[PDB]
Amino acid sequence: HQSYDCVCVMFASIPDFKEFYTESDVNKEGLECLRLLNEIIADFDDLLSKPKFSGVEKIKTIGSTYMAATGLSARQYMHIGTMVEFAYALVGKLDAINKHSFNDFKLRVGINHGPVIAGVIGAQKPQYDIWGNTVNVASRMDSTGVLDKIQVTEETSLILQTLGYTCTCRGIINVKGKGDLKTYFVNT
Amino acid sequence: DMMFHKIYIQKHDNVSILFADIEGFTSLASQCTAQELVMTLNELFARFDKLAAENHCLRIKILGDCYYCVSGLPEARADHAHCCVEMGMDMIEAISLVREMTGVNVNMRVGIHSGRVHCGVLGLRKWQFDVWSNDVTLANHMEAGGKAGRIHITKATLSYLNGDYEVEPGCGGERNAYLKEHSIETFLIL
Amino acid sequence: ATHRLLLLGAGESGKSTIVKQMRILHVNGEKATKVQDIKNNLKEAIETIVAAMSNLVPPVELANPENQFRVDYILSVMNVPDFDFPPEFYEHAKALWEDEGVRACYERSNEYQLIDCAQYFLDKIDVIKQDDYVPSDQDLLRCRVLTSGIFETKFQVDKVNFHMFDVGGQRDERRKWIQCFNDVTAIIFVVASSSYNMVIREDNQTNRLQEALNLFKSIWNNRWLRTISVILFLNKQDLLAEKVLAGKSKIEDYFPEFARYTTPEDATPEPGEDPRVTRAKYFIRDEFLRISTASGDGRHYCYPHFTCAVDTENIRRVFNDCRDIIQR
Ligand SMILES: C=C[C@@]1(C)CC(=O)[C@]2(O)[C@@]3(C)[C@@H](O)CCC(C)(C)[C@@H]3[C@H](O)[C@H](OC(=O)CCCCN3CCN(C)CC3)[C@@]2(C)O1
Ligand SMILES: Nc1nc2c(ncn2[C@@H]2O[C@H](COP(=O)(O)OP(=O)(O)OP(O)(O)=S)[C@@H](O)[C@H]2O)c(=O)[nH]1
Ligand SMILES: Nc1ncnc2c1ncn2[C@@H]1O[C@H](CO[P@@](=O)(S)OP(=O)(O)OP(=O)(O)O)[C@@H](O)[C@H]1O
Ligand SMILES: [Ca+2]
Ligand SMILES: [Cl-]
Ligand SMILES: [Mg+2]
Repeated sequence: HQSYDCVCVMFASIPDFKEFYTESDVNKEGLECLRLLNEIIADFDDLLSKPKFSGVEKIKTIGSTYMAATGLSARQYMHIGTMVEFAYALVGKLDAINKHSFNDFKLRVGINHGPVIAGVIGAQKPQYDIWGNTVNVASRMDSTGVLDKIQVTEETSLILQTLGYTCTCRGIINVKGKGDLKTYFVNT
Repeated sequence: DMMFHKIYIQKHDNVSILFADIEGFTSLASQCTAQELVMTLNELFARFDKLAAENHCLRIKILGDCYYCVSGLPEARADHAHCCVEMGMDMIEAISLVREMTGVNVNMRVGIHSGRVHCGVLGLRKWQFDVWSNDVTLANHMEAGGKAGRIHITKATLSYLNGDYEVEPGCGGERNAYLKEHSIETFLIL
Repeated sequence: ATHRLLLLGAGESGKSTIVKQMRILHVNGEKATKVQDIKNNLKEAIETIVAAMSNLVPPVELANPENQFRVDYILSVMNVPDFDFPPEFYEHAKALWEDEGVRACYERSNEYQLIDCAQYFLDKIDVIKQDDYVPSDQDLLRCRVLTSGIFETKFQVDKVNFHMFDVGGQRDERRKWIQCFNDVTAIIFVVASSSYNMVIREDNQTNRLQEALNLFKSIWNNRWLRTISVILFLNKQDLLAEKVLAGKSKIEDYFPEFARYTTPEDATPEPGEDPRVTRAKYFIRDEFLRISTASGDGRHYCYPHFTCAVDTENIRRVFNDCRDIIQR
C-alpha cells in the first residue's frame, strides 16, 4: 500500500439516531431499529451505482456515520466538486426515508482533501481504509458541524469557490492536534 | 426479502465487549511523516489483531487510533469475560514495547462491558463485521471513561469473571458522563 | 396460526378502545385505579368548556350570572397537580353543566379541543361522585388516556392467536410505527369518521379527517407495506350520524365535494337508518376508496367497515367480519 495527494474525504452522520435507538420486548431488543439503519445505509449505497458517482468509493460505515472518498482513481479538482453533489444526494435519499418512516432525520457532513494513504490493516482481516491527517480533519468537520449543511475547510472552501459554489464562514474550530482554524458551510 | 432488504444480523447473549484507545496519540502524529507513522500503527494493530486470536477475540474494526474486539463471537464461550480481560492484559504489555521503541509516552486505555449484542453487516456494499447494542455503547463509553494503561470493567464484567482477578473501584462516573448518569459501578485491575 | 396485527390511526381515532373491546370480548380486577382516571376526565372536560367561552368568537355569555363564581371556582383549580376532588367540585361542575349558556357553548365544541367522553360523563356526575361507585363498562371504555409508547395485547379466537399492536396516534408518535412494519400480517387503520368539522391538536390548523385521509395515503402507499392489505375501520359512526341528523354544520362546507355527490349502488343501508346519514357515512368511505383504488396494483386491498368503538355489539360483529378475511 501507498500514499497520495489529492483525495477528498467525506463523513456524513445522522445524529438524530443515537436517541431513536430503543431496546424493548416490542422492538426486538433493538433490532427493528438496526432494520431501519439497514434500509437507509442501503438506500445510500444505491447511490454508488449511479453513473455520475462512478468515481465515489465508500470506505466503511461507523455506527450510523457514512464514510466515502473521491480521488483514488488517479479540471483536476473535479473530484471534490463531485463528492459534494454526492453528499447532497444522500439528503434526497434521506428525505425519502423520513417520508415513509414518519420521521425527521437531518444529515451531518464533514468534507476535506489532501495527503492520505490507502492500504490494508492487520493480516487477520485485511481491510481497505484510509489514514492521514487529511482524514482526521474531515471527521472534525463532521463531529463539529451542523444538521443539514456541509462544513468544509479553508483550503477546500476556495477550491469549491472555484467551481460555481458559494460559501459562508462558520468561524474558528479547535483540532486537538492542529490548534484552531477557519471553517465553512456551503450554501444550497 | 420482497419489501425490506434481507437482514444479515443475529442476536447474541453473554458476550464481553472491549474498547481500547491510544493515550497521547497526537504526540506521535506530529512526530512522524504520514508514512512512517502508518507503519508503527499497522504494526501494533496487526499484533493486537493477533493476540486477539490467542485470547479468543473476534476483532471488530479499527477507527483511526481506536481499536475494538469481542468474546463470545461468532460462537459462544463460557470463558467469554476472561478472554476480553486476557486481551487487555496483553495490550498494555504490547504497547510498552512501542514506548521503548519510540521514546514518546504513548499508552493505552481499555474499557470492557458484558451483555447482549447484535452483529453482522449493513447495507449492500463493502461489508465489515460489526456489533450493536447499549451494552456495546457502554463498553465504548468506558474506553472514554478509563484511565491510562489500566484495564476498565463493569458491574456485569465482574460477574462473568468469578474474581480470579484482584481489582478496585474505578468510579468512572467522575470521568465520563453516560457512566455517572446511568448509575454505573466501575472497576480497575491489579 | 399466529397473526401480528398492528393498529394505526390519527389522534383520538379510537384505537386503544378497539384494543379495549378485544380484551372485553376475548380475554379473561381492581379497576379502582381507572376511577381516579375517569374523575380526571371530568375535571378535564368541564375546565375545557368554560375555558373557551371567553376565548371564542363570538364570545359566549353564561345563562346565569350566579354561575359566574363557579366559573371562577373552576379555573381556580385548573392546574393543580394532585387533585383531591372535594364535593363542591361536582356541585359546581353540575351547576355549570346545567347552565344553558354552557351547554350552548358545548354545541360549538368543534371549535376548540375537547375530549369526546365529555357530554357522556358530565351527563352522569352524581353517579361518579359516590365513593362506593364502580364504572360501568361503557364508562370504562370511554376513559381516555394519552398513548405514550406502544402496547402488545395478545389474544385467541377459536384457538387462533392475535398480537394487537397499539401506537401513538399523533405526529411525534408515528416515528416509531416502523418497528411494527416488518412481520405484520395485516393492518387496522382506525379513523374518527365524525371529526369532519374539527382540526387536530398537533397544530390546531389541519382538519382531522383530512389529516387522517393523508395519513392513510402515506401508509397505503408505503414502501414497506405494498404487500400488507389494510382493514379500514370508519370509526365513530354514532357521533357521525348524530351530526348529520343534527344538521347543524353542513358536510360539503368542510369537504366541498360532498355537494356533487350522490349515493352508491352497492348501498347496504342499516335498517331504519336515515338516507342522509347513509349518504355521508359511505361518502366518507369513498374519499378513502379514491386512495385505495388509485394504486396498490391488486397486490393488496382495502376493507372498509363502518364502526363505533364503544359498541361491543357492533365490535364483535366487525371483528368476526374480520377474523374471516385473515384466512385468505
Ligand atoms: C447505531 C446504533 C448505535 C446506538 C449502536 C452502537 O452500539 C453504536 O453503533 C456503536 C457504539 C457501536 O456500534 C460500537 C462502535 C461505534 C462506532 C462506537 C458505534 C457508534 O458510537 C454508534 O453511534 C454513532 O453512530 C455516532 C457516535 C460515534 C462516536 N464515536 C466514538 C468513538 N470514536 C472512536 C469514533 C466516534 C452507536 C452508538 O450507535
Ligand atoms: N361516541 C364515540 N366515542 C368513541 C368512539 N370510539 C372511541 N370513542 C372515544 O373517543 C376517544 C378515542 O378513543 P382512543 O382509543 O382513546 O383514541 P385513540 O385513537 O386511541 O387515540 P390515539 O391512541 O390514536 S392518540 C376515547 O376516549 C373513546 O372513549 C365511538 O365510536 N363513538
Ligand atoms: N479512517 C478512519 N475511520 C474511522 N474513523 C477515523 C478514521 N480516521 C480518523 N478517524 C476518527 O476521527 C475522529 C477525530 O479524531 P481527533 O481529531 S478527536 O483525534 P484523536 O486521535 O481522538 O486524539 P486523542 O484524543 O489524543 O486520541 C476520531 O474518532 C478518529 O478515530
Ligand atoms: Ca479517539
Ligand atoms: Cl381521525
Ligand atoms: Mg389510544
